[PDB]
Amino acid sequence: GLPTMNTPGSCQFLTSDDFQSPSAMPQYDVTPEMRIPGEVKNLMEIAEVDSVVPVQNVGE
Amino acid sequence: GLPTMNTPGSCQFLTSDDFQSPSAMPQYDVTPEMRIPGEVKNLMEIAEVDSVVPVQNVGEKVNSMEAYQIPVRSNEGSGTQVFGFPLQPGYSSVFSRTLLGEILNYYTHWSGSIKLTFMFCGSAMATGKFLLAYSPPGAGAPTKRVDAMLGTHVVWDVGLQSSCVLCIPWISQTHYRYVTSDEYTAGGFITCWYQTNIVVPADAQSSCYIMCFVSACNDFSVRLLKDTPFISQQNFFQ
Amino acid sequence: GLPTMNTPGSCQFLTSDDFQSPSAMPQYDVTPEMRIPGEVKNLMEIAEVDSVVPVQNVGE
Amino acid sequence: RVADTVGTGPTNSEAIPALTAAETGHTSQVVPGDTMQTRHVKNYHSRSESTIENFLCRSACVYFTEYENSGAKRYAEWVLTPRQAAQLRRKLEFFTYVRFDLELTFVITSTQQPSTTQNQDAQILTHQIMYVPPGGPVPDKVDSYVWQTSTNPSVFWTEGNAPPRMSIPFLSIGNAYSNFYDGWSEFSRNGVYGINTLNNMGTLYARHVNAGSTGPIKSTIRIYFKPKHVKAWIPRPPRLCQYEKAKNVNFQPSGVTTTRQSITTMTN
Amino acid sequence: RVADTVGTGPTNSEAIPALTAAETGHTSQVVPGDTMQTRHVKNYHSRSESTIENFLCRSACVYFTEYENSGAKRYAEWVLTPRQAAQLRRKLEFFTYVRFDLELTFVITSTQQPSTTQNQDAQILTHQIMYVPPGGPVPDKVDSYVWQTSTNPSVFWTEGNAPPRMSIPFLSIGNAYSNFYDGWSEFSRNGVYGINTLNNMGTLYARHVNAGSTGPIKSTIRIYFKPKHVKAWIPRPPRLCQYEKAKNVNFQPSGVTTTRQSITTMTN
Amino acid sequence: RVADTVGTGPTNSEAIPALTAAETGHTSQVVPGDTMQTRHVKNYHSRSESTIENFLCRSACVYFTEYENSGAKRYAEWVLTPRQAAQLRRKLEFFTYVRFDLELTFVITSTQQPSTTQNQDAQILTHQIMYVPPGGPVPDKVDSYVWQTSTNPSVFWTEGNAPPRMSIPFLSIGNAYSNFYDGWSEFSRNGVYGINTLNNMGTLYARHVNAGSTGPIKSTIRIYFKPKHVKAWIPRPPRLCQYEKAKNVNFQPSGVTTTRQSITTMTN
Amino acid sequence: GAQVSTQKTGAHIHYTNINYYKDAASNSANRQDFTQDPGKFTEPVKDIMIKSLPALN
Amino acid sequence: GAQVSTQKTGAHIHYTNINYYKDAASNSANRQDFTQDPGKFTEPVKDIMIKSLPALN
Amino acid sequence: GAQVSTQKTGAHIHYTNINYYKDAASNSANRQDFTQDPGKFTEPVKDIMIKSLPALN
Amino acid sequence: GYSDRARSITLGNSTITTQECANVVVGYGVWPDYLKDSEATAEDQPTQPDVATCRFYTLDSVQWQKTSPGWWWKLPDALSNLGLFGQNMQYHYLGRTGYTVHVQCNASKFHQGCLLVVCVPEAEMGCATLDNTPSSAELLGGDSAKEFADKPVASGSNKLVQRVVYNAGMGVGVGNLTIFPHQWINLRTNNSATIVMPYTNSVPMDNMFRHNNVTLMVIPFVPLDYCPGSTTYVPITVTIAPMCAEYNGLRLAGHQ
Amino acid sequence: CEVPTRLNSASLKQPYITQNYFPVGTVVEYECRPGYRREPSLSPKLTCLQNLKWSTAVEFCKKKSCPNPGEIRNGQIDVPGGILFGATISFSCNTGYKLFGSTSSFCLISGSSVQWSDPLPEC
Ligand SMILES: CCCCCCCCCCCCCCCC(=O)O
Ligand SMILES: CCCCCCCCCCCCCCCC(=O)O
Ligand SMILES: CCCCCCCCCCCCCCCC(=O)O
Repeated sequence: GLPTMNTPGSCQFLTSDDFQSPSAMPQYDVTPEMRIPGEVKNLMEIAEVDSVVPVQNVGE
Repeated sequence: GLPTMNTPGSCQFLTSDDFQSPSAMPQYDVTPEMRIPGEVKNLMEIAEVDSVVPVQNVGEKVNSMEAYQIPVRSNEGSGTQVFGFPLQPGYSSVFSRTLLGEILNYYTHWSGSIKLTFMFCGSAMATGKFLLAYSPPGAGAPTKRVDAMLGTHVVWDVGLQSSCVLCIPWISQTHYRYVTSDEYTAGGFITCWYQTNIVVPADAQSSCYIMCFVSACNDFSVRLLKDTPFISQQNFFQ
Repeated sequence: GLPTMNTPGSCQFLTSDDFQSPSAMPQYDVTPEMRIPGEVKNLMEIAEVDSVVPVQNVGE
Repeated sequence: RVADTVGTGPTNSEAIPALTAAETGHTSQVVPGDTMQTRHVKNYHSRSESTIENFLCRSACVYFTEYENSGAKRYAEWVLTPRQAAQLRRKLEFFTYVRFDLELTFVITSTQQPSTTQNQDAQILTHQIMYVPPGGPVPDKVDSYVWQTSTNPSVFWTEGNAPPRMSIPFLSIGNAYSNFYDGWSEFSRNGVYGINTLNNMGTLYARHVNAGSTGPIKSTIRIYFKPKHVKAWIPRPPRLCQYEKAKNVNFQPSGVTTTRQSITTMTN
Repeated sequence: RVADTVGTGPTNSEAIPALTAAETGHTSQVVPGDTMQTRHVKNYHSRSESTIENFLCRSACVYFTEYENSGAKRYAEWVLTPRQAAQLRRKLEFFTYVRFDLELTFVITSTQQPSTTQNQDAQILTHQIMYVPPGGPVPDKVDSYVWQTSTNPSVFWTEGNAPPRMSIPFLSIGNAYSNFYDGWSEFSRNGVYGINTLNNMGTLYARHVNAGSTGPIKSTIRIYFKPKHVKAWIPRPPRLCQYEKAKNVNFQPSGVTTTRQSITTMTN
Repeated sequence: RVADTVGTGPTNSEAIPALTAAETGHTSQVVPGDTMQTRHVKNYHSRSESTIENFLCRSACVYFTEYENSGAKRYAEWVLTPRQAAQLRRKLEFFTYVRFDLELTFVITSTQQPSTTQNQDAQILTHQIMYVPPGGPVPDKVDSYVWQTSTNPSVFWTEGNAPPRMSIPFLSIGNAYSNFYDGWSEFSRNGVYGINTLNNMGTLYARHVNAGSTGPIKSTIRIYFKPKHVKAWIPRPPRLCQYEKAKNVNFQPSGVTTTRQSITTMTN
Repeated sequence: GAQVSTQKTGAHIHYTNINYYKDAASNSANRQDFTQDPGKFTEPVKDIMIKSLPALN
Repeated sequence: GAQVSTQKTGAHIHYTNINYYKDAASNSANRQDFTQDPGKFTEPVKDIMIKSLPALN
Repeated sequence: GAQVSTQKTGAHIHYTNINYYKDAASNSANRQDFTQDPGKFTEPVKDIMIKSLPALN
Repeated sequence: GYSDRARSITLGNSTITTQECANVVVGYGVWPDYLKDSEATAEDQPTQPDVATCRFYTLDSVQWQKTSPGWWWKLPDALSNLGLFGQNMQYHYLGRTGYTVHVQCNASKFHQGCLLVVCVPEAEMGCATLDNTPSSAELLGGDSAKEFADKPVASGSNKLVQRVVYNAGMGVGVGNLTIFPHQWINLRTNNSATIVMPYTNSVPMDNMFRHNNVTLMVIPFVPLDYCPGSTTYVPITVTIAPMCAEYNGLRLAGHQ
Repeated sequence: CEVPTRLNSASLKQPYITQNYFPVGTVVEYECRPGYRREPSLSPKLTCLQNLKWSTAVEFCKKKSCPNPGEIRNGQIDVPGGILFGATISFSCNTGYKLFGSTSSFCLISGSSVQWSDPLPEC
């Protein structure tokens, strides 16, 4: 027994956390990745493309 | 006290985990291992051995040895059909009970090539010629020899060798196919046709039988583990 | 807080386990060991000595 | 880190950075210094909260179902899908193909249903959650033989502890998960049309391992998805309408935006 | 990793890879390239979920029994066997001889039995599970002297925590466990025939250490086996029939497979 | 590791390994090869589960007592001894003098005693266990001043957690613990005869720190001993009779063994 | 086999990480992959279009 | 005495492990033993049968 | 100051141990002391008795 | 310059010439050998007759009719009363022996059929009645063959053995029996089958009388057929040769 | 032994349903319920074991198949759940053709076999 001490925040679920968890399917062989065109590594790449602006949003 | 913090997933039992636990019998002297013949280090080694295929599972023939015999004969025609079944190694009634199908029914996905070996068990005086064909999906099963000719076929000549091997290759659009029935992961159709005829001499039986053996090639693989749908139980066996 | 995760088998008592525990009498001076004749380091040493066999265990 | 501004001065040249041609379908790469005089600014701003992984890596409730310890409804069953809810579905349909590992969390909460039974005294409830891949023997009852979970993964959770959680691999026969599918399941162009063709992820079951008390208790299980290690391709425009069915992309037509008083009005 | 395909072209030779002789009892080692033209494919597929250890290393419920805190049934007793259930038994009888360590888990759940007793107020229940090897003094009652567990291994578990679990060694006088035995226990060829000859693994007992409440509570214990470090020899065909008795291999005769409309029918 | 057998052949010599003289009180060191022809066998068998430490290092219940939260019996008191139970006592009396550290565990379980009191609602019970060495002020009541434990070691345990456990040193004025004593306490050869002369290990007390509820609850404490780092000397024959009193070695005379039909009968 | 990396700090510090599971589909999500390439979607024209130059010539 | 090994990763990363118990029948199950040998069951004939050659000659 | 020792394995692997308390009467029990000496109890005669020789001469 | 169709096997004072046979099958890739001094347990010196016990023994023939289901032989109990092999097996307590099985069946170019010869280790057999196990007088008969059945044996109050050929008496598919060392006799190709089997057990030695290591089963998958005018009596003969047999534990004769 | 196990495809024969007493070693027999064909491989018999429990029961009958719905003219048929006993196929017409008749067709049991009671609409 290595003496420890739980700290406030123990046994809680935070939707935005980052921990390792035990796999439910051990040693699963994942199907490899083919090169698919148009990889997105950032949302800002999308925000920099042109988009038509509805200026005349007046009535119908 | 070294300050720690429990994380979600603490104090839970997962049937598929991997941790160390305290022994209930410490320093137990385990009896040594003698060399026993036939060690198995992988399930796929078993799935690669031949297994007789019950093609004629029609009616009462399953309560016999007749489910295993493919009944060819001598007829006044050319181009008729012997048998036919779909490429589902673990779902179709023809394949769901061989060694390969029995191993498959424990796994969600499969991939690789199939071997189908046909052995002629007629007389040594009977001679024949057959067309064994595989047709991938997209059009229905062929209804005539000419339609089947257009797929992947082999012409089997019954000579001194008694066996021929039709190798069904991997022509999937994905990498893996579902063992269970699924239209999206379609496999194809396997058929046999009389290339010529079974010519016998006089005083020799004209009705003969073929036998089919199913094996996996060296590029076969299976994926997610699942429970078999075959075994069942209502109370604890005592 | 170092994030940990309890595993099945936590907070249990097994009569045949091996862990370290906190002493109730810290720094107790244990009386030394004199040489006493007949130390036994194994039960099999006892099982190898002769013992009279009651063969005629018949009746009274 | 975002690009720093470059100081510029006046200009009387033939270079025309402003005038371009949008027909070429090319976005202009103009900076503010081309059209005005600027100063040198060093920007330390970073695009770190804009990575696709960070954007999609947050737990979200995808479904919740209820079961009891008495009566007809003794266990709960859900076919796994990420299209039951609106929020994560819309976040995920920014892209055509995605590929991620999964982190699964469950939040189970019991509640004493009202009853005339007296001398009630409950014990600690224990729940079992089981996963059946396609082709498994689905439970037909609560005291069935399939809850032995010989090969099917299962978790046992006693009430009053940190919520259960496991990690799921890609688990797809395809090289990437598809959020959209333009086609049918049969080669004859009939049957199931759409993304329902590719959804074969299995089924989930939940039950009480014991009854606990002599009084009825209803337990609710909530399922939380978290995508980890995400790879995305082919970005698509966001849903303008409101989702109707998870199985189909059927929608009710809606205006392009909201309206304002006049084309020269600065108030919505 | 599975073998990669080798590209092949046309052929007009005397080599006959297709024609063979099945009588020799030898499986053909033919690849698809022998009978057709192929391309070069590099396969990254792995046979990692096919290892015998991975296949058998999953917890499975082998038995469950119930005891009470009042009345005649105050403790529970089970002679250890892996043949009571169907799933792990069929998974284990793919081989003749196996050899593995064991991981044992228990899931204990109490339940308030209905009673007319009033002012019920329970305290935390504590359970004891004890293992008696062959030749031990078996408990004849709940308040017996043998629950002292001087040398017999025992565990004490209070309700409301992670389930108890210990590790078991091979514990076999034979060099390997036998799933099948063709012979009798007496040299005169009579008596116990079959695998019951070699099952002498001991007995398991479970009880409440306290009564807890003045109202009856029934506790159920479920036992989960997990084989670790498995070595298997002599593979055997899978059970076609349905198991009847754990002690004997007696079976009801069944068809070889299911039937279909015709030998040329592509629908089951 | 046990000695391996040595292969032997036939013999026609004057060496007489079989014939010996038992009068010398010397055990023969003969192997099977002296009296027959043998083969060479390599033995990997080990005598690792035969070490005295491993044999004695297992927890065993030595005593259990009960106290209440109302009435006259509000606390429990035990003078420490390992002779109250049979199993560990017989295991320990294989030797004359032993010397070990101790590992002490307690298992405390409450139980609601039946009462006519209504509206019962209990809170978490907390227990205190205290150790008083010889010469300490023994508690005369439950709300005494000695439960302050200024120097006496004490433990506080709340119900619903892992059982309490501490480590005890040799704590003996003698160089080794004695299991047997042939003599009296007074030099005049009268008074206490036997092993009770050397038992001065102190006293143990247990109580509820709070009452918890308005309804009576009876708590039972069980004490488990585990010898660690054991050194043993002078082996002695095992008890043929059944223990009667912990204080004295008084016994009822019993037969040397069990009887059989005849001196030539192979059935008990 | 511990990995020491840099934390997220403001402009104008290291952390330690160990993997406990043998699956690689169970490790913490990677929150530090700041890499951008808008050439695929923006400016996708076959012929390079220099900014100062007339788009149509 | 820690052991660093490789995790299970896709094609086309290390973990650390320490043993805490003294029995070796209490360690984690070995999930990485990818070794195959079908010669014992398939192709068990005493005389080698080359593929391209006639089985009976 | 960790101690690496060998586990209990079958015939025909290491563990790590650290002590956290300062008493030495609180450490794990020693389960590995395989040492035997039956000379004290068996064969206790003052004069050595060779096996093949006659006990009384 | 020879043909791989002919083959001769010499053991002790016996010799078997096949003339027309398929390649010999060797167990699990292992050839039978003696017990090693690092795997032994019994301390007394073993006996090795070598030539007296390791020779070809020819059991009594059976007849292959058109409707024959199949036959089975428990291998240790078939040679129990034959020659010096049976004698040493009775006196000794422990024995350990490998086998060579040579099944022979010949016919003309106008006869057709197919038999499966399978050596099944630990072939435990079920019972017609679920409550009780099958008797020895039912499971094994030496000096003769035991026959399978084509129809399920009636259940009731008996100690019979379920003999359905498809269930193989072991609740398994007869087609899946090709997991054990197996050879096929095709009347148009073969005339004999040869299988060499090593010693398989969870223990270094065992009592042959109370335990059967392997059971040899011959089953006609494709039936026998011919046209009227040709030979109607076609027998099947089985030859067994104990290999590297040794015994430990010499005592009184008999297995009582 | 208690009342024999209930199945979703088979029901006890006439002597067994009336019987309320089952000693050890008793065999009861099942029969296909309406709309279910019998699988030849499985035998519909259950014995009473010594522990007063029946032997493992597996479904002894399988659902029947209604005939092929055919091909409608100038329209399509969904066939969503397959063509087994208790199915429901839907009918539709192309742009410009009006459906006259029934909209669906359940597979029901008509006499000794299963038939589609609804007729085909014309459009
Ligand atoms: C108690 C253990 C339960 C384990 C349950 C595992 C369920 C796995 C679910 C995988 C969901 C995959 C979602 C893919 C979405 C998509 O197609 O884009
Ligand atoms: C509270 C501690 C309890 C400890 C109980 C230990 C029980 C050990 C059981 C061993 C089961 C071995 C199964 C062997 C199966 C086989 O013969 O193939
Ligand atoms: C809450 C802390 C309580 C601590 C109690 C400590 C009690 C120590 C008991 C020592 C027992 C020694 C037994 C010696 C037996 C012998 O004489 O052989």
